[PDB]
This record gives sequence, C-alpha cells and structure tokens, in this order.
Amino acid sequence: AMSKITFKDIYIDGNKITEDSRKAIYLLPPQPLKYASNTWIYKTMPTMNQWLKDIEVQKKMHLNQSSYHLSFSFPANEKIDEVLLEKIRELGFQIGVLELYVIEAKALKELSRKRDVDIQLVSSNNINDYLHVYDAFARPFGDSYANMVKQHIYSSYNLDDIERLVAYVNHQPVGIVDIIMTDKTIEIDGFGVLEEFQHQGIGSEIQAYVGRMANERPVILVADGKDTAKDMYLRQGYVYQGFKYHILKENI
Amino acid sequence: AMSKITFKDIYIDGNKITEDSRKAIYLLPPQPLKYASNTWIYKTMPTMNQWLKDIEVQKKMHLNQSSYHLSFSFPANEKIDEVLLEKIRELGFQIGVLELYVIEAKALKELSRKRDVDIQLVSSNNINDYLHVYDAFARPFGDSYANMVKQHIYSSYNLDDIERLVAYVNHQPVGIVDIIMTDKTIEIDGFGVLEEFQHQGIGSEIQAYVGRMANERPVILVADGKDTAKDMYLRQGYVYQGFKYHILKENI
Ligand code: NA
Ligand code: NA
Repeated sequence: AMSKITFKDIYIDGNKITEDSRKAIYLLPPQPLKYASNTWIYKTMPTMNQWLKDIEVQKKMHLNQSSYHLSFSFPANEKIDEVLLEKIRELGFQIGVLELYVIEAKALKELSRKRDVDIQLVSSNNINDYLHVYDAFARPFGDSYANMVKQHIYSSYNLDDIERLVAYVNHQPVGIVDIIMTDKTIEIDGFGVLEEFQHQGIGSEIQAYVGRMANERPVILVADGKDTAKDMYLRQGYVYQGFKYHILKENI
Repeated sequence: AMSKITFKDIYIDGNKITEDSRKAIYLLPPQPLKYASNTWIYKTMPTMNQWLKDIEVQKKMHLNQSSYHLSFSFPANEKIDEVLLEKIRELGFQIGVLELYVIEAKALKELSRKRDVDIQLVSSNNINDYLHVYDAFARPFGDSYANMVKQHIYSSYNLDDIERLVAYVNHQPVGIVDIIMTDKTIEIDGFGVLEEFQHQGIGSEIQAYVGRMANERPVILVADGKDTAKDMYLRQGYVYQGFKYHILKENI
C-alpha cells in the first residue's frame, strides 16, 4: 500500500489549468513569480519538436501574467532522450532530478526520544517564529525571491489547508515543517532545522510528531538535488521510490 | 554477504601510521594538503576531553609535515554526543556525513546498456584522457587545488593499486571511475561524467562494466555531502547502508 504510492500523491500549489494525457499545466496568476506554482508537469515524453512548441505556449502564458521563467517536469521514472537533452542544454535550462521518498508512520514514531523540544501548530501567535526559521534557509533564487515567498506564506497560512510546525528549544524557534494531509497519505515539505541545532535529535523529534499525526497513513516527501535534509531522510529510514527530471530557466 | 559490508571495507588513501582500540591514525606526508589522506578514524566515541587531547596530538603531527587542517571521523552509525558537539561548533569545525552504499554486481550488470561507449583501463597511453575528465571536475575548485591532485595522480597511477577507467564517446573522453579491488568487494570512487554528457546512459554503461568485473563481489562506495552522482546511484539501485559523521577544520 505504501508500495503503490506515486508522484501523483505529491501536492502542487498551483491551479490546474489543463490536464490531458500528455501534460498538466499549472499557473497561479496572482503569484506569477513562484516557480513551483507555474509549470508544466508532463505525463508522457514530448519529442524534441513537441517540446519546442510547448516552450512557445508556456512562454506566452507566462509573459501574459508577468511570469518570466520557464519550467517543466518530465514523466515519473523516465530518462530523457539525448536529442532533447541536447536541446535543453542549448536553450540554457538547468537540469535536475526530483526524488520521491516514502516511509511508514510507525517507523517515524519510533524515532522519538522524549528530548526537550516543544512542538507547536503554527497560528497567528507563533507565525513569526516559523518565518524566522524560514529566513535561515538556503536561498537559491536570491533574497527578494525568498522574501516574496515569505509574504505569500504570511498571508495564506490560515486560509490554506496546509498545516505547519515550529519546534522550540529553550523558547527559541529552531525547526519547521509543512504538512499536507489527505486520507491516504501525509506529505511533508519545507522541512528544516537551523544549522547550529542540527544532528542533535531535533529533526527526529519533528519527524516522530508528524508520524504520530499520520496514524497508519504513510508519510511522503519529494526532495531535489539542492536539499541538504536528504542525508537525514536516509538515516531516518525513508525509502527511495522513483525520480523525475525537471528543468528551469529563471529568465525567458 | 552484502548484508555484512561495513565502512571497514572502504579504502583509505593514506599511510596508517598507527592503530589501537580507540582509533587509527593516517598520514600521507607527500600530500600534506590532501585532507582525506591525513586524518584520524575513530573506533569509539572519544569523551569531549579525550577529544581535546586528541586535537593536540594531531595538531602536532600535522604541523610537523605542513598540514594545517584538523580532521576526524567518528564510528559508524553513531550520533555525536551533546557536550562533544557543542565544543566542535565552538572550535569552528565543519560537520559532515559520509554515506555507505552497496549493491550486488548482478544489479549493476542488469543496467540499460549503451554499447557505443568505449571503456578502457588507464595506462601510459590514455592517462591524459582520464585527466581531461578528472580536471574538468577539479578545476572549479581552483587551479591550485586541481594542479595538486593532478600531480598526485601523475605520481602513482601505475605504481599504486587503484585501477582506473576512462569512457569514450566518439573517441572523446567523457567519463571516469576508480576501482579498488579485493577478494570480498569492488569499491568505486571518483566516478564522474562530463556535464554535456550526463543523464544519457553513460554512467549506467560504466556502472555495468564495473559489475561485470566485480562478478559476484558486492560493489560499494562512500559518498560525502558534496557528491554529484548521489542521485544517479539511487536511480541505479544502490542500497543505503549507514553513515559516519566527520569533522574538518581548515587553517588551524
Ligand atoms: Na492553514
Ligand atoms: Na595502479
């Protein structure tokens, strides 16, 4: 049953505009600068020529809402043909891989050691502590991008259905994670612990907490190449369950 | 049999200058700027004070041969203790994790093939080709770093007991790997494929080769926290098998 889990179970924070047998197109017109909410998810491999045509479509959509990047995911567990890779490189895209990790709840429950780490659901009361930790995270697209993602969370955190955690050690906020719950699964996203507080059991407390929420729901996540928590995931017991290629050009 | 692989099977590229119940010490005085070759491998957690003492011993040796790094690995699959870890941060050390992966040779042999790739053993006749690829990896880290690993390879590629492979596409050198062989296992290391040539079956073809030559020996490797190919090893079937914390301090 945790066997059957796939990339389809992973949450996407866009509006789905179109979905057909080859691709799903996502946009978030009020937030055209969020790269993860504005993208094409392929279901079947485009030929090189198809891909060129799809560039043109996406280029128009995005410029129409003042989005300035381009991005695509390719099918689960499919390698891209040479000829298309070659084009991808020539058009100045970054190539990366998303990896799907899966684990059974009980395995995360087991991680608990009754450390003194106080873990709270975020509300208007502690939301700033959450963002405070967030502020420490790698910023691969620079400051102003991180800041506009901050503003988005800070104004959509009740409103949205996503739940969030902040861990404290001695009343200082130190760890965060987002959780997306469904009947079938629970997905974590945006997990991080401040550098100075790593490798000392704080992440595994957060994980076991999520584990206790899950019940017997599997818990799942997706990580890319610039994800430093991955090492932690493996040591923690997560099982690798497939990949997606994905490309990004930050400027049309 | 693949069950019983440990970090013990992993080759250390240094002279074991001494060993006892709590540690082994490794020096390589012709290369005093090669961090991995000049280090202590712990077999048991030092206490914090024990460690303070050990810095002193290592500092001495290293300074005597013109090393100015401090370097320590901790025992397989153990978390560092609380006291100890505060001191490590306090003394300005970098903290890392090293990961052991293992696979049966059969699995490697099974990988999708790309028969139009030519893989040769390195010798006098094609060493410059290994280095064409090896240099493209190293030189992003500075000419001076890359000049020194370069001379290090040139001083022992025949005389040491590492074997090396170079991979050609269209008579051009495109990927490489080093192979440390023993009766029980083949270890790979320094695996790399030029970026123009990545994700299109070459790594897999190389991996398959290593499988054929491993025959029935488990194929193993350790990957640090800055390892390009980590995602590829997962795609190819490699099983995570354990971790080791290690610490580095430069410019002591
Ligand atoms: Na919410
Ligand atoms: Na040799």
